[PDB]
Amino acid sequence: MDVLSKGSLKELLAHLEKTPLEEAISYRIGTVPYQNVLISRNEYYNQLYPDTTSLIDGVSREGQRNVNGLIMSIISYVVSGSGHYIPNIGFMLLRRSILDILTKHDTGLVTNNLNYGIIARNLTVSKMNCEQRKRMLICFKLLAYKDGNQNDYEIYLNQNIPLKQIAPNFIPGDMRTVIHNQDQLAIVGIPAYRLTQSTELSIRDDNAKSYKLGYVDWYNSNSFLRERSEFNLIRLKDRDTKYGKLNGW
Amino acid sequence: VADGTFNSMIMPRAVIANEREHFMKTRIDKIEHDLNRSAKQEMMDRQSLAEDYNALNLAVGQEIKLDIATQHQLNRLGSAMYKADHERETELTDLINRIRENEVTVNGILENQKAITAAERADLLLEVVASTAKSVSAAGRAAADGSGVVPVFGPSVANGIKVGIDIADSVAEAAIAVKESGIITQLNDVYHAFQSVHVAPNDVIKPAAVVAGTSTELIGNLQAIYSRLRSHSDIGFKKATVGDVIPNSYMIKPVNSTEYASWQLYVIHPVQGSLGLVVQLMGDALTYNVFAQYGNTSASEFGKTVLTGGATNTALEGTKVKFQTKVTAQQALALTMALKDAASMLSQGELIGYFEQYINLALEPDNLSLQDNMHKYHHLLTSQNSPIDWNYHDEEMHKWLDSRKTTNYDAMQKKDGTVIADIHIPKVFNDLRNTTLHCKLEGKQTIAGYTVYEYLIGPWAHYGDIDYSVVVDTLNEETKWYCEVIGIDGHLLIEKSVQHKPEKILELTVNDSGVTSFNGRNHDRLKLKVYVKDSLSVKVFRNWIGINAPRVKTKMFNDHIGVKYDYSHFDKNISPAHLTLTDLGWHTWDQYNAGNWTNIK
Amino acid sequence: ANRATSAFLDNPHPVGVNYVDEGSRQFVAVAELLASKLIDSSRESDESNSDVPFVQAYSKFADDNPRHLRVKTGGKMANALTNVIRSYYSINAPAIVPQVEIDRLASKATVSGDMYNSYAIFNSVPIVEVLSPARTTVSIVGSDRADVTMLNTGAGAANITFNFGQIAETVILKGSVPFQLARLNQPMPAARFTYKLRPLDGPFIVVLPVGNPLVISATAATRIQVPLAFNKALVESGFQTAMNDGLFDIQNVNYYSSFDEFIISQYHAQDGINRVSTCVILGLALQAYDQMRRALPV
Amino acid sequence: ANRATSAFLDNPHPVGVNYVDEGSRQFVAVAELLASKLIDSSRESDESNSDVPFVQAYSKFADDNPRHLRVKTGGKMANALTNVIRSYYSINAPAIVPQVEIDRLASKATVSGDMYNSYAIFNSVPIVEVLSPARTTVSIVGSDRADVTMLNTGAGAANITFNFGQIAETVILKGSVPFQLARLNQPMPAARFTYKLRPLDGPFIVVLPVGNPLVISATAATRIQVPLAFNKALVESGFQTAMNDGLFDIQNVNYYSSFDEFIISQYHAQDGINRVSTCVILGLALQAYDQMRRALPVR
Amino acid sequence: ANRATSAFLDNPHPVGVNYVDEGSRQFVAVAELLASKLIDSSRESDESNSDVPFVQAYSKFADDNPRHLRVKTGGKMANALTNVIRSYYSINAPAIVPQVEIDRLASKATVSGDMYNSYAIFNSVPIVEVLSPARTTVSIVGSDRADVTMLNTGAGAANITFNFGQIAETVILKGSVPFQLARLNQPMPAARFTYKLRPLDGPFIVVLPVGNPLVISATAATRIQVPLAFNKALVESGFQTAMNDGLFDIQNVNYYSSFDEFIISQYHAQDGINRVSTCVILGLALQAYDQMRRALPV
Repeated sequence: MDVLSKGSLKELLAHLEKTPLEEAISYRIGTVPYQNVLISRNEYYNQLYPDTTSLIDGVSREGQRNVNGLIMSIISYVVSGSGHYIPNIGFMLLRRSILDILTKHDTGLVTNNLNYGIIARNLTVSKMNCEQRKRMLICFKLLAYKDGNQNDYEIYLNQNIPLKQIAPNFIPGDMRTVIHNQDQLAIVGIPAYRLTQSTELSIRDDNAKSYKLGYVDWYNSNSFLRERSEFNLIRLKDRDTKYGKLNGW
Repeated sequence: VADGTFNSMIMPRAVIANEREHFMKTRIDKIEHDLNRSAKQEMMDRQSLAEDYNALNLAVGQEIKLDIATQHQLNRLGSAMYKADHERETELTDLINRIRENEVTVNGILENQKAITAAERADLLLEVVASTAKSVSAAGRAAADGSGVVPVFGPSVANGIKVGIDIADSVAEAAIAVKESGIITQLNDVYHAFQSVHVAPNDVIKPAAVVAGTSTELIGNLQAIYSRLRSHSDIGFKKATVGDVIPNSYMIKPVNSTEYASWQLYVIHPVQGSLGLVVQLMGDALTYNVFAQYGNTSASEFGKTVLTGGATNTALEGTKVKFQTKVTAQQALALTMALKDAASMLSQGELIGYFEQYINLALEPDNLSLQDNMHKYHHLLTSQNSPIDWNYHDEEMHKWLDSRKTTNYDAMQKKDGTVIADIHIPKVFNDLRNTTLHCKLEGKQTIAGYTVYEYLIGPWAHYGDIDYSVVVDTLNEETKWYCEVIGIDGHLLIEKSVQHKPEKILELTVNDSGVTSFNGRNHDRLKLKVYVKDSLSVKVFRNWIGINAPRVKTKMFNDHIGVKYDYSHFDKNISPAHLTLTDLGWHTWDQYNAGNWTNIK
Repeated sequence: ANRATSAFLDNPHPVGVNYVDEGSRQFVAVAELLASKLIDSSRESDESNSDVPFVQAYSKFADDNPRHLRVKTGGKMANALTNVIRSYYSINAPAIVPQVEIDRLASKATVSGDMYNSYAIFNSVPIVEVLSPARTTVSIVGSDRADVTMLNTGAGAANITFNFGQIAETVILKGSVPFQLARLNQPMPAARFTYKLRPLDGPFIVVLPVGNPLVISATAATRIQVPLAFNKALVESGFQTAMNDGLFDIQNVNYYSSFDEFIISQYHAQDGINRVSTCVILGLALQAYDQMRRALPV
Repeated sequence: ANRATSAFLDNPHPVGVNYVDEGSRQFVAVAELLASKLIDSSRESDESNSDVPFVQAYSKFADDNPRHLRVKTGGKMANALTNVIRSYYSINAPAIVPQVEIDRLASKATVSGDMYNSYAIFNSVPIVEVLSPARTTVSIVGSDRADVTMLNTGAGAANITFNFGQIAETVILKGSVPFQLARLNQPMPAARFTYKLRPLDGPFIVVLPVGNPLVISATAATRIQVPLAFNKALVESGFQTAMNDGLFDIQNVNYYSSFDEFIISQYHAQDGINRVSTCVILGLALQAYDQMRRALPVR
Repeated sequence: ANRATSAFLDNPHPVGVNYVDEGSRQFVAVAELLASKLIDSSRESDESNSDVPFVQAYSKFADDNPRHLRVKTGGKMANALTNVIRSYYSINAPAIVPQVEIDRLASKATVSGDMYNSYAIFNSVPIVEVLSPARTTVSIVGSDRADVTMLNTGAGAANITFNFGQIAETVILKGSVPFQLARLNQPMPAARFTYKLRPLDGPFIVVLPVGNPLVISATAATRIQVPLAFNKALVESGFQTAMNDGLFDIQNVNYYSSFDEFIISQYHAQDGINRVSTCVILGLALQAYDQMRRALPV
C-alpha cells in the first residue's frame, strides 16, 4: 500500500532505498499461478465467475527458488503490492534494500543472464496498465545499468513500440534526472471520482480496489503524515530538503 | 514448484543453425546409408545387372546400357528410391487389411473417443487392428524400420566417380569407350544436393484419423495421402534426369546475431514435390510463402507464389547454412500454419526449435495442442478442400521438366555430337514409375524349404502395356521355382526352371483410370509371390512397351471412396513342395477347400 | 456425417482487460453524458439564434473554447475515448491512456458506472453445430435471421441434429413447409410451421423427408445486462463508425458485421462470461463515440 | 398445382376479448405514462446519487413507499399489467384482474385513452398463396423480406400466381434477374428488375423461364392506427421480454418472431379488423411493460 | 462469362433539379424544425388536460388556428412540403410551387446549420458486377445483407470476380464455409470465414471449389454527409409514408424498398456526387413529412 502510493520517481526510488528485501518476499504459501479457476462474484452473478491466476494479483503465490523468481517477486511487489514465497534466501540478502539489490554489485546476486522478454511475459505485461508498465520499465532500467546491459535495454524497447512511448527518461547514476522527471507512477491515491465499496469481477481489479479503499482509510487515519500541520515534529534526518539525494547517485 | 532446470533440459534445440548439431546428423545419415547400401557391393554387381537388362528384349531407343556411367548412376538412384517407395505401399496395403478386418471396433473408436489427441487415437487404433508396428513415436518408427526404407544419401552415391573426361575431335571407338566411363559435372552437383524422404504409414495415420468418423473415411484418407506422396517421389527422380542442377535448401541467419533482435529465414526446396516453402521468423511473428518450383524464367530461384501468409524478404543479408529436409512440403506447411496460430503462447526458442527439428529430423513437437493443430492442417492440405490445387501443380511440374529435358539435349546436340549428348542426357530415364527398373526382393518366410519373396503389382500412375519378369539366382545347379499371382477371384500358379536369366511372367494392360482387367475382373493392384529353394537373389523387372508412357491422373478422396477393392486375399500362401501337376494353373477360390490353397480338392 | 456452424461464431479473439475498473467505467459514463449534450446543443443553437449553447457544451467536453481557425476535435476526452475503445477490442492493443487522465475526466460530471442496472435484447441466433448424415446437404446463411437449407438426396428420411448453445433464452423456428422437430429421446409431433424452444433443453432432432428442400428460419433472443443509458441504435452506429475509422484495425483479430454478432460470439467462447462485461463497456464507449463524431466530424 | 404460403400467416390464434373498453384503455395509457416516468427517475437517481427521484416515482407507481427488507416489483399496478398482457394474447388466458382495480389504477393520471390518434408502418410482407404448376418448385422464406425461389424443370415457360392479400398497402418486388409480371388478363411488359404493386389490384402472374432459378424479394408496408405514444422500438423490446419471461406460454397458441408478424397475421384473419384493435392495446401494454422491468431489474 | 448485379443498382432515374438553392434548403430545415415541435406538442397535449401547446405549434406551422369542425390540413407549409417532395424524386415531376412562397415559409424560423455539418452511415451493399465462368451459376439476392449463392458444376475450381464499386468504405464478407479471396493478380491465402475489404482496393477474386454450393453474405457501410438533425429512423418511416400516399407515382421512374437503397443507387451512378446532395435534401423533407403526418393524420 505504501509502495503503490508513490507518485514520482523521487518518492518511489527513495522508498525502495529505505525498505529492505524482506518486504518484497512473503511467507504465506499461497497458490500457484497460470491456473484457470472459478471464483465467486455474487454481487453480479449467481454462477462462478471464471478467471486466471497470475503473478500480478495482490495475493501471495508460490515462486521459483532462483534469481529469476527473486526479480519477479521484486517487480511484483512494486507493481502489485505483494510478493511471492521464496524462503531460505539468507539473512545477508534479506537485510539489504530493494534498490541495492537492483543496482549494486556488492550484494553478490548475479542477474546478467536475465532476459527481459520472458520476465515481461511471465509478469503478464498484456494485462498491466500504464502505471504498472512504467514501474516495470524502471526496474528493467535499473537492472540493465547494474550489469552494463544498456544496449540490450534499448534494443528491447525498440522492438516494442508502446513500451518505448511510455518508458521513463532517467539515468540510474544521475540524481538530476530523477528530480526533473514528471511521470505519474501512482496506482493508489485520493480519487477525484466517486469510489464506492463494491466488488469487481477480475482478481486483479478486486485486489487493486481493496488497496485503493485501504489507502483512503490509511490517508484519514492517524498514521498519515500531514506536512502542513506537523512539519516541525519530523526529525531532521527525514525532513524534506532539496539538497537530499540518493546514496551513491 | 520447480527450480526451472528441468524445463531448460527438455527445450527443443536448433539443429540447423548449430554447426555441432549439423555435423552430428550428417554423419548418422551417411552411416545409415552405407550400412544398408555399400558402394563396394553395388559397383561389383554392376556387371550382373547389365547382363540382366540386356537379356530383356527391348527395342532400339528403349533399352538401357549400364556400361554408360550416367545410366548406371541413374539406375542405382532409381532402384533405391523405388524400393523404399514400394516397401511403404506394401505396408499401407497390410494396414488397410487389418482395419477392414476389425471395422466394427474401429468405427466405435472413431466415434466414441474424440477428445483424445491424434497420437492417442492412432495408438488405440493400431492396438485394436493388431498391426505389426504399434508405436507412433519417433523412436518407435526408427526402431521398426526396414533396411530398404532408409533414405538415400546423395554424396555417398556420387563418391569416387570420374568427372570431366576430355576427348578432343575424336570419333574413334576407343575414345567413345573412354568418354562413356566418365560423368558430367552437372550430374555430380545434382547428386551432392539430393536426399530422399519416404514417410511411414504410421506417420500418416495421425492425419488420416484426426477427423474421420468411419472406417471407409479412414481408409480413403490413407489412400489419398499416399497417392500424393508417390506422385511427388516421381517428380523427384525426373528432376535429376534432365540436364539441370537442382536447388537445395538453405537457412539465412545474421552474420553477428544480436541477443534481442535476431531473425531467421528458411527456404525449403523439396526435391520430391512441385512446390517450395519460404518461412521467416522475426520477433514472435512468423510469415510464410508457398512458391512454385516450376517456371523461374528469371535468375531468381523462386517462381510464382501460390499461397501467401505474409511478406517474406528473401533478399536479407547474412550467413547461409545449407541442409536437406526430411519432410514433405505438405508436412512443412502443416507445421508452419500451426506455429503461426500458436505463436503468441510459445517462446522464441520453442518456435525455432520446433521448426528446425521437424524439418531436419522429422521430429514432431512435444506440445499436444501444437501436434493436434498440425495434423488437422495436414489433413486439410491433402483433402479435396485444400487451399492448394495439387493436380494442377504436379501436372505443370511435369510439363516444365519435359520442356527442360528437350532444350538441354538440343543445346548439347549443337555443342557436341549426338552420341556425346545421348550418353550425357539419356532419353530412357524419364520418370520413376515410367522407367524400366528392378526390385531386389528380400525374403524371410520359408515354407518347407522354399523361401517366399513378395512383390506388389501396381498401383499404376501410367497407362499402356506393362511387362514383368524375374531373375532368380540359386546355389543349386538345377531347381524348380514357382511364381504365384493373387487377385480377388483367384490365384495363378506358374512353374519355371531357368536360372540366371530374366523370364517374363505377366503381360498386363492398364487403361486411363489405372485399373487392369485380370481374368475378367477389374483390379487396381496384384500380389506376386516367388518360391525358391536356397535362393541367393531374386529380382523383379518392370518395363513399359512404349517409352514415356502417358500419365494417369492422381486420385483424390472421392475417387478412392467410389471404387472399393478387396485386399484380404494377398495374405494366403501356397506350399510348392506339396504341389501337383493338376494344381498348376489359374484356379478360383471356390475350387479350393477351406484353408488349403495348394491342392484343388 | 458433416457438421456446419454459424460463420460469426468461429474463433472469437480475446478482448482487452484494461479500463474496466470503477474510475474507467465512470469515464465512459461521463463521456456518453457530455457527448449527448453536444448533440442537443445544436437544437438549442437553432432556437437561440446563436452559437453560445454549442460553445458551452464543447468547452465542458474539451476543456478548451472552440476556435474558428481550428477544426473542432474534442481535445483530451476525444483522444482518451478513441484510445480506450482500441484497447477494449483486442488484448494486443496498447493501454496508452494514463489512469490520472481518466480520473480527471471522470470528475467532470456526477455519474455511477454501474453497468448492471438494466438489460437489453440481442438478436443474433447462435447455431453452434448442425449434424447431418451422408447424402444430406446443410447450409447456414445469416446472423440475425439464420436460414438453414436442407436437402435429402438419400432413399429414406434423415435425422438432423441442432445445437443452439446454452446461452440463448428462446429460439423460434419457422419452416418453408411444415416439419417435425422433437428433443432427444422424445416422440415426434404432427408437422407444424412454427416451434418455440429453449436451447437449454437439449439438442433437437428434425426429420428431413426426401424430396424438395426444407428451409428453416431461426430467430433468437438473448438478455444481457447493460447500463440504463444503453441505446442499441446508437451503439450499432458507433460500431460502424469505429470500424470505418480504423479503430479496430489491429493484427490477429476477427471482424464482425454488427455489435450484435460481436457480443454473442464472445459470450459463446470458452469462458464467455468474462468477456461480456468488457463488451458492454465497449458498447457505451461506442455510443459516446457516435454522438461525439457526428457533432464534430474529422 | 402446388400451393405455398408464408409460415407466419398460418392459423392465427384468437385474441382476448376482455379489457378492451374505455376504462381498460385508460389503465394501459396510465401505466405507459407512469412507467416512462419511472425510467427517467432512475436515470436522475444514478446521476445525482440520491434515492429521492426514485422514491417519488415508485410511490406514484406502486402507491407504496419502497422498503429495504421487501422486494420492489412494481406493486399492484405491475401485477395487473402483467396479467392483463396475458389476457390479450389468447382467449385461453384467464381474466383474473377485477374491475375495481382497473378503475382505481386508471385514475392515477389524466390521459386520453383513444388509440386512433396516429398511425404506424409495419413491414411484414403477406404472401397468402403462391400457385405453381406441376413442373415447378417454389419456396418462400422470410417475414420482413420474403425470398421466393422458383425453379422451372418442364419444357415450356410456366405461370406462377402471386396473392398478397387485400390489406397491405404497397408491395415492391425485386428479382435477381429481370422477369415478366402482369395482372390477370393483361399483356406482359418487357422484363424489368423491380415492380411496384397494389395488393388490392388483383392476382399477379409471373412468367418463369426454364433456364435458371429466379429469386424474387418482396417488401411490404401497411398502415395501422396507433396511439400517439406508440413507439416501435419499445414495443418490440417488450415483446421479447414477455416471451422470455413466459407470459405467452398458453396452450394452443401460435408463436411469432416479432410484433410485426403478430399484428399482420392477426389482421389477415376472417375478423382481423376487430382483432387489430386488441393487438394495438397489447402493444401499448408491452411498451409499458418494457419500461417498467428495465427500471426495476430482477435476475 | 456471366454478369450478375444487384437489382437496386440498375438504372437510377434522374433526380429533380429545382428547390436546391440556399433559400430552398433553408425551407426544408425550417419545416423539419417546426414539424418536430408539432409532434412534441401533440404528445404533451395528450399527456396533459389542456391543448395549448398544440394550438401554438399548429398556428406557427400552418399560419392559422385549429378548428374543431374543419380538418387539420397543415396549412400552406404542408402543401408546399408535399409538392417539393414530388419534385425531388424525379425530373419529370411538375415543380410548380412558387419560389416566393418558399422564401416566405423559410422566414418563419432560423436554423444554425447546413446540409453538410454531419454524416450518416448507410448499410446497403453495392455489388456492381459478379463475373463468373461458363459452368458456374451465381445468384444475388438482398440489399441490406447481400447473399451470393455460387455453385460449380465444372471440371475444376473456378474464379469469381467481385466488384464492390469505389464508393463504399468497408465491406465485410462472411461465408457458409471457409473460402479463399484475394485481390486481382495476387496470391491466394488460406481459407477463412470472414474477410474485411476496402472496395477501392480493387476487384476481388474468390476460389470456388467443385461440390456443395458456397453462399457469401456481404455487409457494407457507406458515409454520406447529412445535416445534424438527420435521423435514419424518421427518414425511413417517412419514405414509406410518401410511397403509400402516392407522392412517387410518376412515369418512367424506379421504385426502391428503402431510402438507404435509393441514396446508394443514386450515388453509384455517373454524376452521382451531385445527386446525393438532392437526395439528402429529400431525406430531410421526408423527416418533416413523417412528423407532420403522424401529428395530423388525414
